[PDB]
This record gives sequence, structure tokens and C-alpha cells, in this order.
Amino acid sequence: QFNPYGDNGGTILGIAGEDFAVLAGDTRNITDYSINSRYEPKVFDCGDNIVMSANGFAADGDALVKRFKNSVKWYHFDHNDKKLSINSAARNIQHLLYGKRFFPYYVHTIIAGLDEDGKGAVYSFDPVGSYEREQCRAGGAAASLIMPFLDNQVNFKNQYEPGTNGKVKKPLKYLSVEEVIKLVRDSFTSATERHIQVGDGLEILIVTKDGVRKEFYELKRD
Amino acid sequence: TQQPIVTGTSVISMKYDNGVIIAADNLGSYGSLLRFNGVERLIPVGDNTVVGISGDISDMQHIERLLKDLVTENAYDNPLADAEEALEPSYIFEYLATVMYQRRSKMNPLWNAIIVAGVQSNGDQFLRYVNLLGVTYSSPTLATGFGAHMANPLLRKVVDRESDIPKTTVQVAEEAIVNAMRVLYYRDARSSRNFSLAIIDKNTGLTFKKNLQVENMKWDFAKDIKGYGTQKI
Amino acid sequence: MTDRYSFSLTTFSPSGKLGQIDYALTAVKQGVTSLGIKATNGVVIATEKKSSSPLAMSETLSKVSLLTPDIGAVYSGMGPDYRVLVDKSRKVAHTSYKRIYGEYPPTKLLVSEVAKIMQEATQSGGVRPFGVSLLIAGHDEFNGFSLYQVDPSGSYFPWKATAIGKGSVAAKTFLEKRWNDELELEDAIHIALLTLKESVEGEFNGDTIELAIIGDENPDLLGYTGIPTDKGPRFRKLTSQEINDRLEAL
Amino acid sequence: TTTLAFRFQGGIIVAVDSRATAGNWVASQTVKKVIEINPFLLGTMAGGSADCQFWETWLGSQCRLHELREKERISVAAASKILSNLVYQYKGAGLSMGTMICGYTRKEGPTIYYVDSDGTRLKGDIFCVGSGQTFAYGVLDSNYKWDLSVEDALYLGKRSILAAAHRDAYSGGSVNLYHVTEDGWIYHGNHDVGELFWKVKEEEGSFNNVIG
Amino acid sequence: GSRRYDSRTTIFSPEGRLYQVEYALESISHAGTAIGIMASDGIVLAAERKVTSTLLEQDTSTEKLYKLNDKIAVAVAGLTADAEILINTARIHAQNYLKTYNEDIPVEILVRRLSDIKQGYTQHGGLRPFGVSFIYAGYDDRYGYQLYTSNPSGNYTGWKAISVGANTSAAQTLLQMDYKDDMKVDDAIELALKTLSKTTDSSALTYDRLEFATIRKGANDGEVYQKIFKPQEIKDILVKTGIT
Amino acid sequence: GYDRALSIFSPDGHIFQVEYALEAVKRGTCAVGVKGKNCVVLGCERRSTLKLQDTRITPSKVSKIDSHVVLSFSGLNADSRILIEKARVEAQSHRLTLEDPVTVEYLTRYVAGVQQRYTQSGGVRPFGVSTLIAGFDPRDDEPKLYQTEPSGIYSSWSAQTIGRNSKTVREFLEKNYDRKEPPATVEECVKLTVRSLLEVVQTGAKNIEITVVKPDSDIVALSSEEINQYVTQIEQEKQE
Amino acid sequence: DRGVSTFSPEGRLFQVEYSLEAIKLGSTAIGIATKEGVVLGVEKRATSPLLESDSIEKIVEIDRHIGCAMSGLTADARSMIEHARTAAVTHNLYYDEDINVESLTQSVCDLALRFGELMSRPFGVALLIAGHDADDGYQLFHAEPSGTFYRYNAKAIGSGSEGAQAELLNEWHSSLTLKEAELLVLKILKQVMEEKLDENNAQLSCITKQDGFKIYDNEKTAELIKELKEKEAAE
Amino acid sequence: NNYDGDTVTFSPTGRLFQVEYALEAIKQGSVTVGLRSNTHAVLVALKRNADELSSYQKKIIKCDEHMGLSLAGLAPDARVLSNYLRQQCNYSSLVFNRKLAVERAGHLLCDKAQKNTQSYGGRPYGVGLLIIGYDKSGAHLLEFQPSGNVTELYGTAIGARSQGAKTYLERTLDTFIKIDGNPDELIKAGVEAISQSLRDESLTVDNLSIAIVGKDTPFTIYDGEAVAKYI
Ligand SMILES: *[B]([O])([O])[C]([C][C]([C])[C])[N]C(=O)[C]([C]C1=[C][C]=[C][C]=[C]1)[N]C(=O)C1=[C]N=[C][C]=N1
Ligand SMILES: [Mg+2]
Repeated sequence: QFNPYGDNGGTILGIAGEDFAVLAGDTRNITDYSINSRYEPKVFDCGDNIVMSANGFAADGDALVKRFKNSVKWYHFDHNDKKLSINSAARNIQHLLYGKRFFPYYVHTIIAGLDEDGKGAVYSFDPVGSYEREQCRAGGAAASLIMPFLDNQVNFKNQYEPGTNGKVKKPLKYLSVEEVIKLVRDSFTSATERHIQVGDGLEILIVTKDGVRKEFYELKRD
Repeated sequence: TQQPIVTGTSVISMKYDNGVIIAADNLGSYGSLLRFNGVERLIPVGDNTVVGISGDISDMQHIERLLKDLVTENAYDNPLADAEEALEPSYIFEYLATVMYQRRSKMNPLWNAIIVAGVQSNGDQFLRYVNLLGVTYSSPTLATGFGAHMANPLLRKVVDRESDIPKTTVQVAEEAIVNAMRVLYYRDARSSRNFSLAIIDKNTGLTFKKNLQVENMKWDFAKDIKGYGTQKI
Repeated sequence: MTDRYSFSLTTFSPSGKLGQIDYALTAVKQGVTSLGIKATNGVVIATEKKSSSPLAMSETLSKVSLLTPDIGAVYSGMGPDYRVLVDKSRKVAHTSYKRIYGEYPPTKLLVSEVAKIMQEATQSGGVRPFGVSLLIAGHDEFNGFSLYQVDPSGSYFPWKATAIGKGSVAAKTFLEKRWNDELELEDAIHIALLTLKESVEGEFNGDTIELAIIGDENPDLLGYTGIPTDKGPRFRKLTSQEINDRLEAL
Repeated sequence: TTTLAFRFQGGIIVAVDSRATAGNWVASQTVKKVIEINPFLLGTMAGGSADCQFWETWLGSQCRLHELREKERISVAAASKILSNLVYQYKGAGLSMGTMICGYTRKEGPTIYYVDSDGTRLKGDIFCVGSGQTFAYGVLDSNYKWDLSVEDALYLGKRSILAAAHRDAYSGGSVNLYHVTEDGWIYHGNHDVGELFWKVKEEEGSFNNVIG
Repeated sequence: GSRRYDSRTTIFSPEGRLYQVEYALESISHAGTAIGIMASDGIVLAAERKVTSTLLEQDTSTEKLYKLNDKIAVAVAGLTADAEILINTARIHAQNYLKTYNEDIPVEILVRRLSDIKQGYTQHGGLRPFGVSFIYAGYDDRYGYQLYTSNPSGNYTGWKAISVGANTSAAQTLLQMDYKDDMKVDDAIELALKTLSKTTDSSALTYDRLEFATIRKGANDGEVYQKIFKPQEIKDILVKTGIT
Repeated sequence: GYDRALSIFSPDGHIFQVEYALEAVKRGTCAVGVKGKNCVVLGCERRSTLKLQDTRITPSKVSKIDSHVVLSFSGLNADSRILIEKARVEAQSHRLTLEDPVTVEYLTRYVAGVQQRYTQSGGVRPFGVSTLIAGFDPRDDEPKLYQTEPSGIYSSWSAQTIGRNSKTVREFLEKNYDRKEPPATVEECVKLTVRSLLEVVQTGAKNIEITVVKPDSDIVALSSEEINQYVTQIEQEKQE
Repeated sequence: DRGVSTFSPEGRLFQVEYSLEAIKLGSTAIGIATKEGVVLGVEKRATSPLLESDSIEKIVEIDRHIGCAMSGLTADARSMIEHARTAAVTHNLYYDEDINVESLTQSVCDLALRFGELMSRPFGVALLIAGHDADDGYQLFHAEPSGTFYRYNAKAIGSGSEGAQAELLNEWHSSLTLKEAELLVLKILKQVMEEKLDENNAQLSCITKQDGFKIYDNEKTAELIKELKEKEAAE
Repeated sequence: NNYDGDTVTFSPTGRLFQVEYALEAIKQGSVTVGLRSNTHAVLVALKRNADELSSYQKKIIKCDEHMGLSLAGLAPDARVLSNYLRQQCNYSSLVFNRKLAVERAGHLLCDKAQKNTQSYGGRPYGVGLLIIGYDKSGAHLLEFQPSGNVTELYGTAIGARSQGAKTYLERTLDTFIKIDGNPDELIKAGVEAISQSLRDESLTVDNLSIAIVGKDTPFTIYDGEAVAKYI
């Protein structure tokens, strides 16, 4: 019997800062126990200061990103070159995904950018289109390894202030772009060590009011 | 949904400093029966692209006709069909990739794994993969089926990352490909000794080599091997 | 393309006339004379084989046609329109009756089906009415022998005897004097030949006259033996010789 | 999931949890399981996240179109039936929903409809829906009265979700409270279970089984 | 294109009349007269065949009176072929109703259905209307004995006594004069034949130029019998009433 | 299918087919609607050119669309059946989905919408019918009376008439109907409706039909004798 | 006869030009756009005194931020309004935002030329579409049955249009207040109307960013009419 | 005369009058100019207002990052045709990862317009288009007529009084073709060209509409104070 789905591995990570947002993802592409590519870009600039990644089955991932990029193009044509806000993009993606509710895009989608107040924004989707704005989200193969670390080191969960013994929580102070990139790199270094489908390279896209910047880092190739 | 009947095995390929090399054996298998011994699985498109195909041969022949038809269609009302508006490797690939994914989405796939090797207008090397699922990826070395498991490891020792491409000559690259084909003949039970090889260079163009054979094989050591353990005679 | 004539080409005029039906009847009037006579033990239908050229083989053109083993038809008017009606009539006898009830339709119901086809050409989009009047003779178990006329409008009437086409007015008067309710089939054939001679100009023989009967069952024409209940067709077309024999006793 | 809604003297109380799971994996603790269909209508969400989200924000579009066309607020009966008729068309296809449509109008008063992906549409006073519905039912049925204050009703709903959050492994995170009166719904805050449990335990004297 | 040849059968005149309906009614006015008379104990249907011949087989002939079911019959005035199309549709409608509700179709419901079909041909489709007017004679257990008429417009009305076809103006005046509410079937039979005898364009009214039918509760106990009169039976009733 | 554009604009900006449909309404028997303080009355003319009619079974001029709404009309009778049927279906469809019967305004808006659709659809001619739709909204004691016409426009009326000689009876209603004080009772409302028809009808015998609709699905049709008593009382006051 | 989509020798579609004549026979509708809002006003024109004038609905809400006035064969407008309302709500569903007034107008105008031998004829009604969005602020559009739409600072359509347009030419400036615009619509309506203008035979409405689209009460308009009379008698 | 009732009818001299009447609608439209060098291609369009309260009707539509057109005639027909071009440009990109050639875009418009001239029921398009673009063979300018005829040109003009601008370009041919690597000078030549078609009215800030595409210049439209530089 023909199986229309496959698993291309990989892992992605979105973090929303105070006036910035990052969307990271490893560059390894796989099937079963073989490496297809050590550098296959997974996070894409879609225009209008929005970055996107659809992790899971790469064919469905590429199809979805391609169709969203297309939706941005036609949004400009149909509405006098109006900038597609991140919240509007998110709702649009829900309809793209739910449109194939009974033959789903087998992907975990994450977009990142800035909201209309200039603050950092990350949105997260399931394969059939349910979505929610989030401060933090890891997706894909090693998501289970990364999310708990982010609950602890981004939202200061289960952390309290010394001397008070559980009475006073650690205050939720804001994180700089340099601080976030440190947490992203350590997340992927750790994920690479314990997950076989994570490695080769890490590509991070950073979104600010100035535009979209890229950073690349080597990961272990075993 | 179907099953593949007459099938072709590994297609292997890699980038080098001035272009790309691609190769595939000339066998059309019918299960374990090595039925057809003269099947060409590298199909050139113009003088700048070679499409290597593995998997179902009936579907390969269909794809071959689509590409032939693509050249005809591009020539229509196109005074620059042999110049600025000639078919690019990137155009040919994206077309195939579109078809492969559309067919899988109708639950009626073209049961193949395809590698499009070529050189672009600006001299850039093109090498990208697509299969029955519509999955696509690019890499300095690409291989299908058994080639993925056995050829890639050997070809990645020559070009391990992007920066190794300018350091790799056509002689070193071809040598690596020819060696990989020998290894696949040792170890793939659905391979043949006879194969075809294609080089697409940005300077010397398309060189298509037919009727190549695996040579310099090591078998002599077999004479010393006796029994499966304790047997001496 | 597409048939963009989805509207009626036959419409009521201020006077209440349906023009195309009237004009179709005019075409029937110009057509060669045909007639039908009903006897106690049979029915006869007859017409003239008006050959368009002496080089033409008039035997290949059949004006009198078998519809079922016990039903036959003849016409006056446009031959091609008749030919396609016979094709449709033969088919409808199977599709709307024989494939349902396992037997051939009775005369009146097959006539009803033909009439329906001719009515629809009078109301449907983008078509003209059929330019023929049919005379349908037939037999069935419960109704016995019968003879029907069918007009371009789709209207049909049962007749003891009648004529249509060129010299119908004179021929119907001739039949009124000769017809009675005690005629045997041979007597009806004799009267049919007498009536038809009046409307014919040139040669009058078996080769220029087409004549068929609905009479006794013909087991010799069945084609097989072994089933007692199947006794053969009541429709029989008279041969050129059989006509000439009765022209000597004329 | 644990979601509840109940009619009383002061209108309707709606209370939901916040957890979303994929197997044993906790996918989210911050899910909005209540949707604000308009200033007067609320919908709860249980079962498939996408199905509930998509079709309940769709419901808000249909309700808006109704009051544009009819120059009048849509009834809770009519709104709930639009959703139930829609999902009934998709019956068999595999939609997964358990929802309460909660509202207040002049002609109806406070009204709750349980709507279901099998096509079930039920009017009622009390409903609990989700994997932890049985736990919430225990607290509700023993403490429910018509003559509850808005303050006491709000607490009962909060406490009933807490009860389920504790016992049901697929419920938890936090509690979202809503209070529905004539003049629209009124949000009553997000309450983290990690803090609410220790607060309620201490103040109420309950959960003596657990050590704190 | 094709527009050039379109007669446009479904349009209003400047006066607000439907051309084709009006012309269809003109066609019907030349058809043989049909009369229906409703009594307390039954209904009569009488109709005149159009200029017949001595060679017409009358006993197997039917151009005027048709059976829709065991309880309902119709008299036709207009194109016979058009009428048979509608008659077969009506026969099916009656059977559909019987299959659905397991009860015989009420007369009015059948009449409304056929009338609605006629109406459709005047409003849409670009086809010519049916050049037919019906007299419906029927019985059901709600309203009892009922007479209706419908015409190409698709409009229908109920009657105590009514005529369609030729000379309706003269016929309706004669019926209006001699009709009474407490009338019986035997009296209605006589009235129908006397009316035709005076309005006919023929020299004399004979059995071979008539079709006749009665719907009576003159069936053994609480039930209804349809009687399509045979040629010999029409001849006898003509002698009985003193016309021949 | 037959796609021919029958309703089209003319150089002076008129759709003649729609206007000729109004002429068919002008030909139709007169229909009148009057709303009182707690009721609506629908009066209808019956042309006495047709006697020997069976009034038991003959299609009545006023039709119930639901138990709380009625519809009368002027124009082509056969056309009116199609609108009535559609309206009755929509009335049940509304109860099924909204769980509440139609408002008189909604039902009118639907019927008017159907009539409009037939003025710019290919292959069809407009309805030769104008309607008066009357009744009471569910759980509402305010009387409702609406009018529609072939073009598809509709509007609410304190009192209105349509059909032949409607110009005359509208003249009567415009001077006799006071908005500040409408017919307070059923009697007063019926009397004013009969009076208005008597300006046009001829004989007050079987030529006038009256249907009274009251709140909460209370609809009744008056008999010949009941109407005849109104006819008698009106003329006896007139002899002065 | 002749095609419905036929061109005249001058290069105009016969049917579109004829539908414009029908719009000239329609009741007057006026729109004025300001920086404080857009005002929409219409002549009701009841055919008889027995017709309850408050049932005449020639000003209509499309969304909270978009209103619409009509003139001509007003029955034709119902399907245009239905489409407009659906388009507005649908876009909010797909994009979680208000739709641009221009985009809404464009969507309505796409229906216009969908006629042939689709609907059998063009629409016999013109629309004044007024609204507000964040990108282009307060806007007023004139949507015709030709499929064309122009933006306007002020615009009059219907029987008294060219007389009203000439009056709007003189009176409009870029610093008009909302109150000044309200009176200006009432003034020009009163000028071109056959019958004497009052709160029962004329209707006002506006669209502001804060309160959205509002149809004015007959009591509220009556005061603005009284305010108008006094200020005209003031000189 | 008797042969202008529909598009499916030739006249006795072999003319299609409905097509010619559609051509007439273009001549009533406002003037627009197109011209190109080897590096850039420019559109200049005189926009038309209804009155002083009204806006000026937009004349230029973007089809892709590398292609767009200006219109003259029925604006809704230009919207239909530009929408078709947007889809065809987009199909080329999605399927073949290839920017649509300007010549091939012209061929597609020709064939779409032709079908409306040979079939019953339909009508010809009532608009003329000037398509500019930059593809793999450099800058291009096309002129589309609703008869179906598409023509590649160095420069041209369509609309009312377009003959004046067309003559100017015919004189300036050798000059403006050489304006390479200088967008502002190529626009100046276009603004000077369209000025030969003006009478009574002159180019104001909300009257003028300019568009440009080139080697390293995406198709961009200039309106309002962005064109005050060129007035
Ligand atoms: B609740 O537990 O039913 C919850 C409500 C939903 C609206 C968020 N549903 C889920 O958590 C479901 C799984 C499930 C668990 C128990 C019962 C029924 C269903 N999960 C999701 O819908 C889901 C999971 N991962 C990502 C997105 N959505
Ligand atoms: Mg690893």
C-alpha cells in the first residue's frame, strides 16, 4: 500500500522578545537512518517582516510555505500593498491548514515577527490549523527535549528567590536578543547530543523593526 | 496506488569545481529477475541538464515523454529558445517536483526517485533530488536507493561541505563516482556492471558517456575462503 | 458550438394555428398515396413505390416496414423522417415494453409511443415537426386486429379503413363505398389494389407496388421449431409475384 | 479537558481549564478554551483544538451576518443550532467536538446549549464536558443552588475545575472564568493551578490527603 | 446567433397578457365541446368528437375522455397529443401520492399539480405552452364530488357545471339556465346531452359523434364507480332522453 | 438550457417586462389591506362574471403562509401559487433552523427577493403579481402589513390596496384612514375595509371576501351573512 | 433583437448606458466625507401618505466601519448588499481584521459586469459606499453598474444629482466638521427634493472611527433640520 | 450597419464592427505613454477625474515584480486582463520557478482576447493596454489591442490625443533608447512625450501617474508628491 506521508526529521524553535523575535531551525534533512542533506534551509523569509517554518513532512512543509508566500503576494494585489500583520497571517495560515482537514499537511508550523505595537510575536500551529500566540515554542523531533528547558530558562518556572524558600517567585525580567540566541544555541547543542535527527547546522532568523537578519552556526555532524 | 514492476536501482551524483557529474547503471529489473540489460536511465534535456531516474521504468518512460514534450513546448513562439530563454535545470526540476507532489496528493504517485543535475545560465552548479512523495532536497552529493547508503559516504569524503566544491577537480570527482559504481556492483543485488555517466561542465558543456563498465575488481581473495567456520578443505 | 436553440420553433399564431404542424401536414399532402384497410381476419397496408430513377433499385427502399412481428407501418410524406421514426419505433418497442414485460407491445401502445415522439418534435427546443403521417397496422391477443393513423401533431386515430397523401380525399370516398364489417382478408387486398390503381399514373404491377398484411401466424417464417406457444409473425410483406397473381383477378 | 457552565440567579458561570496534550506529552498549558463569539455569546472548547477553534470562530461570523441581516441579536437557540446543523453535515468524517454555547437574551434569559460532533444538541442548566468532566460534576452537583451570589457561583466553577485539574491527567494549567449577564460576558481572570491549589488547600481546609 | 429565430414564448404584451396563452386559448375554442355537470349523487362528463368519419373505429377510439385513476377522470379540449403527455404525468402523480401516503390522492391536489406544470411553460424554459384545457371530474372523502377546469395559463377553478372548447359562451348560458343545486345524475345526464344538442355545429347529435362518462356512488355501497360509456350505451341514452 | 435575457433595459432606462407585469396586476381583481390597533383585515374582490362557481373548492384569494401570517394578491393567479408555495416552504425552513416562526417583515423580504430574482435571471419572465402580506410577529401584538410588487421592492403600509380600480379605493383610504387613531376594534376595521371595497365592487353579495387576522395565530374568514350585515349597515347610514 | 453585451458605435455598452438612465430616475442620495467622519443622506420619497416611511430602507449597514446609500432600482441593491456584507465578514474570518473600504467597493463592483447570455442584465442601482479604515482614513466611493468606482470628497446621485453636485462643488472644503457636513446634506436635499424636507421623508446617517456606522433617529434629524432653518434665517 | 449586432458577424468587406467599436472605447480613454531604453522601461499615464470632488482614476496596474501595465478604456476589463496576467506570471513562478517572459505574456493576452471575438454571446474587451517589463532578454514594451493584436515596440501611446506623443517618440527614438543607467532622464522623456498630448489641462501632482521597471528596479508605481519632482 502507498503511504503518502513521510518524516524528514528536523527541529525548530521560536522565541518572542520585547521588541524582536527569533525563529531557529536545524539544517539537517533525513529519512529513516540516512542523511539527505546537511544544509537544507527550513526557516524562510516570507516578506512583510514575517518568518515561517513548517516542520515535519518536508513535501507538505514546502507546499505550505510556498502557498503562504503566494497568499502574501495576493494580499498585496487585492488590498493596495497593505502590510500583512502577523495576527492576520496567522489566521490566514489556519484556513490554509484546515482546508486540508481530511488530508492534512503533516507539519508543525511556526511563524515569527512583530505585532502592530512593535512587540515580538510567535504563533504556533498544529497540522490541522489550531493556533495560538505564544512567547516560546519548540517544534518537531526534539521539541520534547527543548520545551521543558525553555519553561525553566525563559519563563523561570519552578524558580524562586533565595532566602524566601518557595514564597517569592523569580521575577520575569525581559531577555535581550544576545541572551535569547545563547539559549537557542544551547537548546540545539543539547538536542543534537541526545537526538539522532538533530545536527549538522543551526540557522537562526532574527526579526526586528530594521528587518530580517540571519545567523548560522555549526552543529555536530554524527 | 500501485506497485513498481520493472525497476531501476541507484542513481548517484556530485558537484565539483566547474560543474556536476551524474551516473546510473543500465539495468531494468523485474523483481529478482535481471530482465532488461540495455536501459538508459540518464535522460539529457538540452545541453545543460541531465535527469537521472530510479524506480518504476514505465513511469520513467512517461517522465521521459513529459521532458521531451517540455522542450517542444518551450520552443513554441520563442525566438530565444536556444539562447536566453532556453530551459534551465532549475525550471526542469521545479516542473517535475510539481508533478511528483501533485501525483502523490491524488494517491497515484509516479513511483520514482529523481535527481536533476545541471549547470545554470550564470555557471552555477545545480543538483537537486525529488521522489514519489514530492520530497525535495539539495546537497553537494546526492544518491538514490542503495546509492544513498553506500555511494554518499564515499562521495562525502571528497566533498564534505560547500567549501570543498571549488577544491574538487573533474578528474577527482569522476574517479570517485566510478569507484562508487564499482562498490554498488559488489554489494547491490539489483545492479549491473554496465552503466552510463554524464558530466555537465560550465566550460566544456555536456559530455555523455555510454557503455561504461566496472573494472579493476578485487575477487582473487575468494580462493582462500573455505567453509563457514571450521572447515579447512 | 452547443445547441443554443433551446426554444420552441413551433408556436401558436394569433389565430390559434400551430404553423409548423400545418406546414408539416402540407408536406404530407404532397407525398405519395398510401392506404390501410381492416378485415375481420386481418389488415392490409399498401403504397406506391415511386422510383426516383429507373437506374435505382427500388427493392432496396422499403416504404412498408416491420416494427414488431405482429405490427407493420407505412407512410406518406418525407421518406427520411419516416426511416428514423421506424428506427426509434422499433427501439422503443423493446426499451419501454419488451425488456419490461417480456412480450411485444399491443398496437395501440406502440402507436402511443410513436405519437409521443412526434409530439415532442412539435414542442421541444430547436426542432421542426416530423413531415410524415403514419399508418400503423397490427394485431395483439386482447385487442385483435387494428389500424391507426398518426399525424405530425402526434394525434392518432383508429380506422376501419383510410388513406393518406396525394389522392387521399378520392381514395377515402372509394373505401367508404366498398368497406363492410364482413370483409375477409383477400377481399380487403382486392379493394386495396383497386383503390391504389386510381392514384397511380404509370406502371401498376408487383414491382411498382408495395403491399403487406397483418394476418395469420406464419410458422414457416419463425426460423425455429420446438416451442408450441411461438407460432410465428403475423406481419408478412407480399412478394412481387403474389401481387401480380391478384392483379389478374382484378 | 474540563469545561463547565451553569445557569443561576446571576446569569451563567463558565469555567474551563487550559491544558492541551498529544498523548502523554503536555503540548500547552496556556490554551484559551473559551471563545468570545461576540460581547454576549461564549463557546467552550473540548476535543479537537482545531475543529473547535475553526468552527466556533466561523460561528461568530454567521452570528454577525444574522444581526446585520435581521437588525437584532441572534438567539442562543439559533446560534447553537447553526453549529449543530453544520457539524451534522460532517457527521462520520471525523470531527471531534464537545462544546457549550452560552448566552443571555431578553426572550430566552440565560441559556446554555451542549453541542456535539455526533449532532447532539441539548438545552440545560448544568453541563460539564471533557476528559475531567466527572470530577467537576461531583463538586457542582453537591454545591449547586439557584440562589448563589455572583461571587459564590464564580468560586464554585473555579473550584470544580481545580478538582478535575488535580485528578484528571489531561486537565490542568490554569482556570479561565467568565460570568455572563444581560449586559454581556465579563472575564474574571486567569488562575494558575500551581498557585490556586496551595491557596485553596490552605484557606478551605480541603485536600488533606496532599502534603503542603 | 440563435437569438434571431427566438419567438420568446414567455413574455408579456404591453397590456399585461401572455401572447402564447391567449393564442393557445384561441386554438382550444375550435376544439370539440366538452361539458361537465356535478350533481348531489354523482358527476357527468359529456364530450363531442370532431367531424368524424364512417370508417373511424369508434369502440376502440379515445380522444376526449381519459381515466387518471379509479376516482378521477378528465375531459379534453385542444391538442390530443399535448393532453396525453399531461395525462401520463397526472397518472404518475396520483400513484406517487398513493405510494407515499397509502391513500388515494385528493382531487384538488392532482389538479393543482398539473396546473403548476402548465404554469411553468408560461414563465420559463422558452417553450410553447400546452394547447389543452381539462375538465376534471373526481371524488374524494373530503369534498366529495368535484368539478374543476384548467387551461394553458395554469389557472384552475371549481365548478357546479362547466363547458370547455367550442361554443362555451352559448353552452354556459344554457347550463346556467337549467341547472339546480338539488339536481340528480339522471337529470344531469339529460342536461349535458340537451346542451350539446343545441350548441353543436353538426346537423344532428348522434352516438358516433359522442363520448360519455359518469362518476357515481351508484356502486354497491360506500364506494365510487367510473363508467366510460360504450357506443351502444351512448345510443341507448340518446333514445332514452329523446334526442334521437 | 434556455438562457435568453427577457427582462432588459430600454433607452429611457425602463425594464418593460417588469412594467408590463404591473399591467397584469392592474387587470387583477382588487385586494385591500387595513390594519387596526390590534388587528389587520384583508379584503378581496370576487368578480361576479363567474357564477355557477363552486365556492367550497375554488381557490380562495387569501392564503395562510403560516398560522400567524397571511398573503393575498392581485394579478395572475397561476403565478401567485408559485410565490405562495415558496413562501410556505421558507416559513417552515425558518422554524426548523431558527426555532422561531418568521416575522412578517422577513417573510415579505423573502417573497420580494424571489420576485426580484425573476427580473434579472436568464430565460424567465417576472411574476405578474403584487402581494399584500399581513400578520403578527411571534409574541408581538403590533399589527403588520406589507406590500410587494413584480420589481421586487417592498414596504410597510398603514393601509393599502392593489389591483383594478385600486386608485379609487386608495383615494378613499387616504381621506378616511387616520394614523393618530386607527380602527380601535375588529368591527371598525372590517367596516372600513368593506366600505373601501364598496367604492369599486358593484354588488355587496358574494363579491366581497373578508379575512381578519388577530395576534397569536388567531385568523378567521368571515362568511357571506356576516359580511352582508356590514353591507346592510353601511348603506342604511348612507341614506342620510 | 440584439446582444445584451453589445457595444455601441461610440464604444459604450448599450445596457450599461441604459441602466444609468434608470438611476437618474431614482431618489436623491448624498454623501460628504470629512476628517471627522463621512455623512450619508437620502430622500425617502414615499409614493403615498399611507406608506409607513420608516420602512423605507435606502441607507444600509455593510459592517461596523462601512455604510451604504442607494439610488435607482433599489430592489436590485439587495443582492449587492448581501454580497458586500458577506465579503466584509468573510475577510474578517480569513484575516482577523477589518476590510479596507476600497477592497469592499472593488468586490461589489466585480459583480457589475457579470451579465450576459450569470445574471441577465446589469444592476439598475448606484451605490454610495462610505467607511473608515486605518490606512486611508475616512472614505466615500461611488459604485456604478459599469463596474467603475470613483472616490469622492463629496457626491450626489439620483434625480437631483447634477444640481446637488454643483452645490457640493462650492460648499466642500478640507476643514469641514461633522456637524457642518450634516447640515450641508440637509440643505442640499431640501433644495432638490420635490416635497418639503422633514424628519419623515429624509434620513441621515454617518460613519465615525469611534462609534462606527449609525443611522440617525427621526428625533435627532428633526433637531438638525430646526438648526438648519434658524441658521439660514440668520442672514 | 446590419453586421454590427454581434461579434460573430463579418461585414461584406470583411470587417468586425463590434471589435472596431471596442477599439473606439480606447480612443475615448485618457492618454498613456510607454517607452524604454536597454536598461529600464517606463509607463507614464494621465489620470482622469470625474469632477473636482472626485479622485483621479488609477491607470497603472502591477502584474509581477518584473512586469506591469497601463490601461486606456473600460477599467473593469483591464482588471480582468491584469488579473489573468497576474495568474499566468504566478503559474510560471510556482510551477517552473521561472519569471514569465514579456513576449509570452503578450501571446497569452492575444489568445484570451481572440476567443471573445469569434464566439456568440460574449463581447470583445473594451480596453487597450501598455505592458512594460524586464526579463532575461532585457527591457520590453508591448501594446495590446482588444482585437487581439499585440506589438513589441521601443515606445508608444494610446488613448485620446495619443498621436502627439507617438510622433514625439518617433523623433526622439535615437535619443531615449540610449538612456541607459539613468531612470530619472528616461522618465523625463516620458513626461515630455505625454505633454505633447495635453490640451487646456497641464500635469499636476494628483493628475500624473508614473511607473518604472529595470535591471535592478522592481516594478514600482509613483503617485502624489512622488511625481512632483518631474512636474
Ligand atoms: B481537552 O483535553 O479535550 C483539549 C481541549 C482542546 C480544545 C485543546 N484537547 C486536547 O488536548 C486534544 C487531545 C485530547 C486530549 C484528551 C481528550 C480529547 C482530546 N489535543 C489537541 O487538540 C491538540 C494537541 N496538540 C496540539 C494541538 N491540539
Ligand atoms: Mg545528532
